[PDB]
Amino acid sequence: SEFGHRTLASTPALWASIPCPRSELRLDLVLPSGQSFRWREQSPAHWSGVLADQVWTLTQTEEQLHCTVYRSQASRPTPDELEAVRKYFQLDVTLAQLYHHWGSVDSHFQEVAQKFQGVRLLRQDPIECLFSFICSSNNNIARITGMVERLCQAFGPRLIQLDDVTYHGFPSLQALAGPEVEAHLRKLGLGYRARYVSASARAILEEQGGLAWLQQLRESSYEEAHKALCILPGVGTQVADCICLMALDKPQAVPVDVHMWHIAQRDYSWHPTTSQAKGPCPQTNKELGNFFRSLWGPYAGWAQAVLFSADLRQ
DNA sequence: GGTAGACCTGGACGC
DNA sequence: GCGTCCAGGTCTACC
Ligand SMILES: [Ca+2]
Ligand SMILES: [Ca+2]
Repeated sequence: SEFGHRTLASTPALWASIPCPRSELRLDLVLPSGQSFRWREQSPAHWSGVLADQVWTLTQTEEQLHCTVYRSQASRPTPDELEAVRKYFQLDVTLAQLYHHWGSVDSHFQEVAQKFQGVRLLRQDPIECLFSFICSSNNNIARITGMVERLCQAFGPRLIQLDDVTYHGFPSLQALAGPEVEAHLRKLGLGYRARYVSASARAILEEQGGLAWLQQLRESSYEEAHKALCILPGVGTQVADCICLMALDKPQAVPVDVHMWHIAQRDYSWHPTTSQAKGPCPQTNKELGNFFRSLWGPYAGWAQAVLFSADLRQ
């Protein structure tokens, strides 16, 4: 059937593969784990979302990542298009190599890694990432996903409709900086997060020099970027870290939330040295991050992603 | 320079 | 049925 969301079984001719063993990627451990909030499993084992300003559905077999795009006559994805997918999942970095290293220097990680393979990091767009995580604070993944959806529906470009689901592209700075955006987001249920989105959009545009400012941060240092991001309304060290790690190519940035905070205590018997605070404080959180960085190396952020993901289930 | 509440929302959760 | 607790925290007003 030419309608609704596709499935590998339903329309074989429209799918193309990317060699990728499950040990290098587990869609179900990555897509709904709080990295990106734009993917839904519309059909069992099939994930649909907007990627590179187009709609896709992904599914995998033992050794293959099957992809299908919705753009003209319906046809399988092209090599170039497939490359978009590869870049998005940063498939050039070998998860096996990282897992080996982390596992060799951390027994606990080895134990977790034995049951949660294929958890890698997505390379996300700076804008989409920055605003998605501004919506993530003092909130749960289920709700956050809804908020980002209505945000895109209300201020993003309409892409294509599958069944009764209409996909939108992520809003632009100009749209987010638009008049009365906050009031609207409020009526959309983003709570006090509403003002953050408007204020941060207006600030990057009317004070930091626009989109270029954000993108330039990808070349800047982690210390650099993190400091820069913390300027924006609604962006603290934790949100700043999420953005550095997932969108600004800072693989050593380690987001420290409640999850990573309980993980450090329960799994590593970790306690603040540079402080005596009772809960995650700006100083203790800073210290935990260094701890993890010192324990896992240059890709500590990625190691964190595996544990955060695993903790969402366990 | 460490440190207590105050938020929007809405699934649990225990009562 | 229903107040509490809490989730990928940030912001800010006393110490
Ligand atoms: Ca909390
Ligand atoms: Ca800030």
